[PDB]
Amino acid sequence: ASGGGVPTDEEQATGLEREVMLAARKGQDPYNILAPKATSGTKEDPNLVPSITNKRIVGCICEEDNSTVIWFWLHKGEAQRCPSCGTHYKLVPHQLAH
Amino acid sequence: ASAAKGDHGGTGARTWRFLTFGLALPSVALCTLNSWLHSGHRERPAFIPYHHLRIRTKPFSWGDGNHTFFHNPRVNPLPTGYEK
Amino acid sequence: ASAAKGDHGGTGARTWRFLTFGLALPSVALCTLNSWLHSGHRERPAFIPYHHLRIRTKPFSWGDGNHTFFHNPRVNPLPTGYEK
Amino acid sequence: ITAKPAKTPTSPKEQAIGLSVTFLSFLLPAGWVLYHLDNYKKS
Amino acid sequence: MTHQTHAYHMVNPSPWPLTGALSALLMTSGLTMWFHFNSMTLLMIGLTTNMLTMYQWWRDVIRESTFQGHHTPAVQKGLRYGMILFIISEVLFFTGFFWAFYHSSLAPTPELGGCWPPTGIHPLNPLEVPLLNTSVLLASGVSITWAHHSLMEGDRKHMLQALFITITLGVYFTLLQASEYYEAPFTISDGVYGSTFFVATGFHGLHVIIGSTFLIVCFFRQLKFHFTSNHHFGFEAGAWYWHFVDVVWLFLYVSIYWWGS
Amino acid sequence: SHGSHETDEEFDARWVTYFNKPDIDAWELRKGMNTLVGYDLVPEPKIIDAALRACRRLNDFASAVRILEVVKDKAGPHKEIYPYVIQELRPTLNELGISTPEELGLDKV
Amino acid sequence: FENRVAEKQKLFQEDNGLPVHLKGGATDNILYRVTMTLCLGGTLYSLYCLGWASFP
Amino acid sequence: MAYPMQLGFQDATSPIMEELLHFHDHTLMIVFLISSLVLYIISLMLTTKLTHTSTMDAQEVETIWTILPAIILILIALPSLRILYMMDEINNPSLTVKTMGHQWYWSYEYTDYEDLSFDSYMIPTSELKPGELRLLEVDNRVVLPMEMTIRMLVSSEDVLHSWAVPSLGLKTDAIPGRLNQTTLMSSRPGLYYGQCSEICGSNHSFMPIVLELVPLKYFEKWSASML
Amino acid sequence: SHYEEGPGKNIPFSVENKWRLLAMMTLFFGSGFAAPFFIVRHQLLKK
Amino acid sequence: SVVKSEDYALPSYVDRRDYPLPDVAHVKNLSASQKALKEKEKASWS
Amino acid sequence: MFINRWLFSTNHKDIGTLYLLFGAWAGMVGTALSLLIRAELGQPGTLLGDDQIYNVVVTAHAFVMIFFMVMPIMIGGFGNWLVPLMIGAPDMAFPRMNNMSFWLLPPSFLLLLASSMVEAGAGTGWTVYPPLAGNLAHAGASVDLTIFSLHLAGVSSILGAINFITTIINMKPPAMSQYQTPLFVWSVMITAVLLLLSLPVLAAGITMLLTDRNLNTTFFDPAGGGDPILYQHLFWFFGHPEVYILILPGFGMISHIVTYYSGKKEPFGYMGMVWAMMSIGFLGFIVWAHHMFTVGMDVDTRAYFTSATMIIAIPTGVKVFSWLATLHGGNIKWSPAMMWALGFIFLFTVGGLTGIVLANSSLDIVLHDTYYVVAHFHYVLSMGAVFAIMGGFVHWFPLFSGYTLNDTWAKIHFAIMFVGVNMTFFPQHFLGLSGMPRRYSDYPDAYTMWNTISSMGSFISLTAVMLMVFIIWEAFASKREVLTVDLTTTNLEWLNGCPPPYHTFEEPTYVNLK
Ligand code: HEA
Ligand code: HEA
Ligand SMILES: [Cu+2]
Ligand SMILES: [Cu+2]
Ligand SMILES: [Cu+2]
Ligand SMILES: [Mg+2]
Ligand code: NA
Ligand SMILES: [Zn+2]
Repeated sequence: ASGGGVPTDEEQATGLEREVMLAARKGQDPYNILAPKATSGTKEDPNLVPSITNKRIVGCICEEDNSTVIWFWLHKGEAQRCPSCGTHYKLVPHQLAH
Repeated sequence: ASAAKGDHGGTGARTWRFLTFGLALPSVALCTLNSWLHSGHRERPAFIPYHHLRIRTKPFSWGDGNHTFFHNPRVNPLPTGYEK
Repeated sequence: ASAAKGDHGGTGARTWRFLTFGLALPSVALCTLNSWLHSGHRERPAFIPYHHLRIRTKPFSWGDGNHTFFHNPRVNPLPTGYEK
Repeated sequence: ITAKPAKTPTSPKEQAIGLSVTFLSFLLPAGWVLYHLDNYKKS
Repeated sequence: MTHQTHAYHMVNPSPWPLTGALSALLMTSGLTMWFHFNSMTLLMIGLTTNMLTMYQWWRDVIRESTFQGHHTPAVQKGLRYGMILFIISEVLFFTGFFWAFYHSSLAPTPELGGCWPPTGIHPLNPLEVPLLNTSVLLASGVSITWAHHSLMEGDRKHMLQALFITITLGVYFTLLQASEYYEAPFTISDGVYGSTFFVATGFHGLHVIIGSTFLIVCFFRQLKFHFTSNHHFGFEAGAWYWHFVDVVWLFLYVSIYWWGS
Repeated sequence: SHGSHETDEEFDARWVTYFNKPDIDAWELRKGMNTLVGYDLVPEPKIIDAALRACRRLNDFASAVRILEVVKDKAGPHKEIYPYVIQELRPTLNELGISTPEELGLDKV
Repeated sequence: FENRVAEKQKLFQEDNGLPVHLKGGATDNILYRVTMTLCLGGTLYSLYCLGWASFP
Repeated sequence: MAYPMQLGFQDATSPIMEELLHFHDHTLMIVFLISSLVLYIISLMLTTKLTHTSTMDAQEVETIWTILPAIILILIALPSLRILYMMDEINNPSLTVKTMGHQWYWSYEYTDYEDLSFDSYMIPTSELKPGELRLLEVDNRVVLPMEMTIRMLVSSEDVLHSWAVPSLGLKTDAIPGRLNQTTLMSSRPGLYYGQCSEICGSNHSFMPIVLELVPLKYFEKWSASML
Repeated sequence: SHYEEGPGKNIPFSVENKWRLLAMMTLFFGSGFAAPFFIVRHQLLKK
Repeated sequence: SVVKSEDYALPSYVDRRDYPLPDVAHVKNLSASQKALKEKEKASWS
Repeated sequence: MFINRWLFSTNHKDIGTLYLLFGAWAGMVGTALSLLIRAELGQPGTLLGDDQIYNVVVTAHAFVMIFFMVMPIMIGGFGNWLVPLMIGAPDMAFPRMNNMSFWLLPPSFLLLLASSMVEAGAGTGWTVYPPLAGNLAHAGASVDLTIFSLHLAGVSSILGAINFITTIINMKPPAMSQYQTPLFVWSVMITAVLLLLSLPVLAAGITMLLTDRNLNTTFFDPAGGGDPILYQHLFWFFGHPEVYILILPGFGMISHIVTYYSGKKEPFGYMGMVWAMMSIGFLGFIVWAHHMFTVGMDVDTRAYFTSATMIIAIPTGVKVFSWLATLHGGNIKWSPAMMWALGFIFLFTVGGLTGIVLANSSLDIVLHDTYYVVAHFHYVLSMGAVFAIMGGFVHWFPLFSGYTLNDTWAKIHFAIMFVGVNMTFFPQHFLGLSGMPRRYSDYPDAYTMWNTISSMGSFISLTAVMLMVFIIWEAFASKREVLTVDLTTTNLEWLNGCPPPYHTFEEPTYVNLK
C-alpha cells in the first residue's frame, strides 16, 4: 500500500485513449490496433471482416512469404473471394465504435 | 581509479533517491569545495601581439565592434594591447 | 566513414538473416579478397643484435630451449642471428 | 485508364489559342529583357 | 467512414506551422540586418513571434493529449520514434563540431606555431571548474532518474522533489559555465582554439538552457496533475533530451577540456 | 508451395482436372483461364477442351469463343500452333457447336 | 495542490465546433490575433528591408 | 593545347599523360560494352508478343549479375590504382619551381639559387599579335628545361585556385596556407597551355598557364636574363 | 468539414472557366520564368 | 453499359490480353430480345 | 475556408499538392537560369559580363533545381501524396509539423532570391566553399542570405524525414511487415534516413562558415590556424548522400511505373531491390572524398576513396538488371510514362557509367572541374531524376486530379525533351576531355562548335517545358474524368478513385494474420 498522489489512467485517461483502454480489458478491438487472425476461409468458414459501413478494403497476403498484398473492396452481402487465391471474406457490422 | 560501491545502483525509486543524496550530491559538494579551495586568480597573461589571435576580419555588431561578447578587461587584451 | 543503410537492423529473425547474408558476409568477402590482394610476403627484417629483443632470462621448456613456440625460421632470428 | 468524354472539350481553335498564349508568356518578358542587354551595360 | 475506426490522431488545422515558418524568416533575415545594416528590430520581432508560436503549438499539443484524450498507445509509440529520431539528428550536428576540432588539433598549422594548443593560448584547468560542471551534470542525471521512478510509483511529492534538485543542478551548471566564459583568458576571436571551444561548448550551453526550460515545463505540468504513473511522454522525452545533453558534455570534457588542452 | 514444382504432364493434368469440376462456377472458370494465361505456354488442346466444355456447363458461349482467341494470342509469332490446336479441337468444336473466332469473323478490324 | 484536470477536459471536450487553438477562451483569440499580426507585419517589414538593401 | 572539333584528350606530352590515355581507352572500351549490352537487352524485352506475367525466380540469375560486375571493377581498379601510385611515386627532381595563384594571375618563383620571381597575366584579346591564341596567351611563359623531372609546389595568396596543364596530365588545387606538390616532366619542347581549374572570382576564366619548354642551356640563360 | 471533393475541388485554384485558368496559369509559370531575367537586368543596372 | 465514377469500388470491365475473362459483363442491362437470345443460349449452340 | 484548407492544413494530400505547386513554379525559375547559362556560352565572347554575374546565375541554377524543384516534388509531392495511400494510413504521423515542412520552403526561397538582389549576389558555385565565400572575397549580405536559405531548407527536410520514417514504420496495417510495403515507400523511407544523418552535418558546416564571416572565428582561415579544406569535408559528407537522396525516390517510382506497364503483379527481385537500395544508402556515406581528388590528399587515402566509390556499381547493377527482368514476360503498354521509364533506364545507365570513369582518382586528376563532370551529373539529374519525375507525374496525374492528360500530346512532349537533353549534354563529354574548364563565362575559340550545338540543344528543352504547361492546361480545360484503372489489386493508391476523398482509410483496411 502507501503511495504519493499521481493519477492513474484508470482514473484520468479520457477521450479515445480511455475508449481504447476499456475496450482492451473487455478483449474487444473496436479501433483496429491488432491483427485479425485468419480462419480456414472456406465457403462455409469465411473470414469475417467487420465494418462500420457497407464496404471495406481487404488486403490479402495469399502466402506467408508474399511481399505483395492483394487489395480489393469487400461489400455487404455474399461472401467474396481474393482474386489470387479464392479465400472467403464476408462483411460483418462493426461493434464498439461511438 | 575504478568503482565498486557494493550494492544497489538499480531499479526502485528508494534506491535512486539513495544514490542522489548518498553519492551524487556529496560529489558535487567535494568538487565544489575543491574548485574553491583553488579559486584564487590567474595573473593576466603577458601581452604579445601574435597574429593568429585577437583576430578581426570584421567588426562585431555590438559596442565599438572590437570587444568580444564576454570581454573581460582584466584577462582579455584588445588587439592593440590590454584594456588598461 | 559513417553508416546509414536505410531500414531494418532490428527485431525479427528474417531481418537478422537478411543482415547476415546481405551485409555481414559480403564484408568478410571483401576483406578476404582485400587481405589476399595484398597477401605477398615481407622481406625478413635485417638482423641487428639489439639487447631489448630476443630476450632470454631462462630457456624455454621445449626444444633446445632457445626457440619460441611459433618460431618461424624465415622471419624470426635467434639471439645469435637468423636461422639460416 | 478509361475516361468519360470531355465535359468541356477543347476544339483545335481553342488549343491553338492556348498553346499560343502559353508560348508568348514565356517568350515575351525574357525577349524584352534580352533585347535591351546592351542598353543596360551601356547603363 | 466518418466515425474513425483507427487509433490515430487527425489534428485540426492550426495556424502555427505558418507563423512558425514566418518566424524562421523574421529571425534569419533579422540576423542579417544585425550582422550588416546593424539593427536588431527585426530579430526582436522574430524571436517574439517564435516564442509565441512554440508556446501555443505545445499548448495545443497538451490540450489534445491531457484534456482531449487523443494520445492512444498507437499515438505515443510514434512520438517516441519522432523524439528518438530528432535526438539522432542533434547527435549528428554536434559531430560537425567535434570533427572540426579533431581536425584542427590533430594537425596544427604552422600559423598556430605548429603545435596544440597554439602558442599564446592559455587553456583552462580541466581539474578546476570543468570537473565541477562534470560532476554537476552527472548528479542531475541520477536525480532525474530518481524523479522518473517516483513518477511511475505515484509518489507526487518525491517526483516533484527529485525534479526540483535536477532543475537546480542544471541551472547551477549554466551559471558556473557563464562565469568561466567571463573569467576565461581566450575568446571566439583567438583563432582556431577559441573558435572551436566557444561554439562547441556554446551550442552545448544553449542545449542545457533548452533542456532546462523543458524540465521546468514538466515541473509545472506535474503540479497541475497532468502526468499519470503510466502516461507521461513529455517527461520521458524531457529525460531523454537531458541525458543527451550530459553525454555531449562528457564528450566535450574529454576532448576539448582534457586532451585538447 | 515453396519449391513444389510439377512435371509438364502433372501440370496439364492438374488443369484438365481443374476445369472438369462439374460444380465449377463462373468465378473459377475465369480464375482458371486468367491464371493459365500468365504462364509461358499455349495451353494443351486437352486443357483447352475441358474449358470449352465447362463454358457449355455454365451456358457461356461468349467465354468459349474468347478462350479460343487467347490460345492464338499466346502463340505470338508461331503460326503453326493455333491451327494445330483448332485441329485437335474440331470434334468438341462440332459437338458443342462452338464457332471459331475466325468463322464468326471476329478476327478482323 | 489542485487537480482540476477533469474540469479542463470537460471544457476542451465541449463540442462547440471550435478548433483546439480557440477552444480555450477569449485570450486564445487575442493571442492568436496578436501572433498573426506581428508575423504579417514583420514579413512586410523584412520585405521592405530586403528591398531597400537591394539597391546601392 | 586543344584544336577545334576535339573528341578526346589533347595529345600526351609526358609519360603519365600517355599512360592515362591508355587507361582511359581500357575503361572507355568497357563502358561501351555495358551500355550497348543494356540497350540490346532492353530492345529485346520490348520486341516480342510472347507473354509470361506469372511469378519468376530471382537470385539464381542474380548471382550472375552480381559476380560479373565485381570482376569488371577489378579489371578497372587494378590499372587505375597502378597509375595512381606511379604518379605519387618516388622521383628525384633536379629543380623546384613554385607557383602562386592570385586573384587573376599566377606568380612563379624559381628560388633554388638566385631569387627569380615574376608574374603571369593573360594577353588582352586586343593586345594579341596575329596568330596568338585568343584567351590562352600569357605575357610571361613559365620557362622550364625539357626532359627533366621538375617539382612544382602549387599554392595561393588568396582564394582557392587550381593550377592545371592537361597535355602533361597535371592539376593541383592552389590552397592558401598549403604547399601541394606535383612532379612535372615533359619529353618534348614547345608551348603547353593550361587554365585556372577552380572558381575564384570575376576573372576566373582569364588567368591561363603557359609552359615554354626549351633545353637546359636556354633555360639557364633565360633565367639570368630574367634576373 | 466543409471541404468540397472530386475533380477540380482538390486544388487551390479555380478550374471552372478554361480561359480564366489560361490566365492564372500563364501568370503563375510566367512570373516564375521571368524573374531570373529581371534579376540579371537588376544587377546589370547597378554601380 | 454506362460506367459511373462512384462505381470505383464495384468490380469492372477491362479488355486486356493478360486478363482475357474480365470480372464483369460488358452489357448489364438486357432488352427483351437479348433476354431471349440469352434463353436460346441454354439450348444447343449448334 | 481557403485559409484553413490551404494555409492551415493537416492533410497529406493537400500538402503534397502544395509541394508539387511550389516545385513546378521553382522548376520554371531554374529552367530560365539554365537558359541564361547557355545563352552566354552559345557564342564565343561575353554576353552578360564578368564571371561574377555569370557565376551568380550558375549557383542560383544549382540551388533552385536541387533544393526547390527536385527535392520538393519527389519527396514532398509524390512523397506526401502516395505514401499514406500505399500503406493504408489515415494521414502522416505529424500532420501539423508536416505543414510546417512546406511553409519553410517559400521563406527559404525568398532568402535565396534576395541573396542575388543585394550587393553582387553569390558568385561562389553551389559548393559555396571559402575563402571565395568569405567576408573578403565575398564581403556583404549575399552569401549570408544564401546560408540562411539553406538552413531553413534543411530544417524543413529533416522535419519531413522524421514524419516519413515514423509514418512508414509506425502506421502500416498490423499484419503487414516492412517486407510487404511497396518499393516506392522503401525508397522514401531510406531517403528519409539519409537526410536525417547528412543534413545536420551541412548545417554545422555552413553555421561555421557563417561565424567565420561574422563573429571572427577562423574555422577555415589559415590566419587563425583554420583549414579551407576542412570545409570541403564537412560539405561533401552531406554532398554525396544528397545526390543519392535525389535519385532513390526516382528509383522507387521507376520500379512502380515499369512493373505497372509490363502488366506484372510485382517487380522482379523485390527483396534484391530492397537490399540494393539499402546498400546504395550505406555506401553513399563512406565515399565523400571522391570530390576532393586534386586537393592534396595522401595517395593511400586517395586509393581507398576510388575503390569504395566503385563498389556502389554493384547494387545499382542489380537494380538496372531487375527492371529489365521486370519488363521481361510483360504485356507492354507504350504509355507516355512507360516512355519516360525506358528513357530513364538507359540514360541513367550511360550517366552512372560515365561516373565510374570519374571514380578513378588517377584519371580524375585531368577530368576534375571540367565539363566532363557537367555531362555526368546532367545525365543522372536531367535525364535520370527529371525523367523519373515526368513518368511519375504523367502516371499519377489522374489520381491526384481526377482528370486525364492527352496521351498524344504527352508523347510529343517526350519526343521533344529527349532530343533537347541529349543534344544539350552529349557534346559536353568532349568539351571536357578536350579540356574546357567548369564555371567559365567564356572559352578558348577551339571549344566553339560543341558549346554552340549544346546551347541549341538547350533551346529545344525550353520548348518541351513550354509545351508541358499547355498540356497541363488542356488537361484541366477539357475535363475527361476517369472511369477505370487497371491493376488496382496490386495498386492501392488507386482504390478510392480519382481523386481520392479528403479523408481516405477513415476505416482501416482489413489484413489477416496468416
Ligand atoms: C543524381 C545524382 C547522381 C548520381 C545518381 C551519380 C552517381 C554516381 N556518381 Fe556522381 N555526380 C553528381 C550526381 C550524382 N552522381 C553530381 C551532382 C556531381 C558533381 C557536383 C559538383 O561537384 O558540382 C557528381 C560528381 C561525381 C564525382 C566527382 C568528379 C569530379 O568533379 O572530379 C564522382 C567521382 O567519383 C562521381 C561518381 C559517381 C558514381 C560512381 C556514381 C554511381 O552511382 C553510378 C552507378 C551507376 C552505374 C555504374 C550504372 C548501372 C550499373 C550497371 C549497368 C552494371 C555494370 C556496371 C559496371 C560493371 C561498371 N560523380
Ligand atoms: C536537378 C539538377 C539539375 C538539372 C535538372 C539541370 C538542368 C539544366 N542544367 Fe544544370 N547544373 C546543375 C543542376 C542541374 N542542372 C548543377 C548542380 C550545376 C553545377 C553548379 C556549379 O558549378 O556550382 C549545374 C551546371 C550546369 C552547367 C554548367 C555551368 C558551368 O559549370 O559553367 C550548365 C551549362 O550547360 C547547365 C545546364 C543545364 C541545362 C541547360 C538544364 C536543362 O536541361 C534544364 C531543362 C529543364 C528541365 C529538364 C527541368 C524541367 C522539369 C521541370 C521544371 C519539372 C516540371 C514539374 C512537373 C512535371 C510538375 N547546368
Ligand atoms: Cu583562379
Ligand atoms: Cu579560377
Ligand atoms: Cu560524390
Ligand atoms: Mg576543384
Ligand atoms: Na561566352
Ligand atoms: Zn489471397
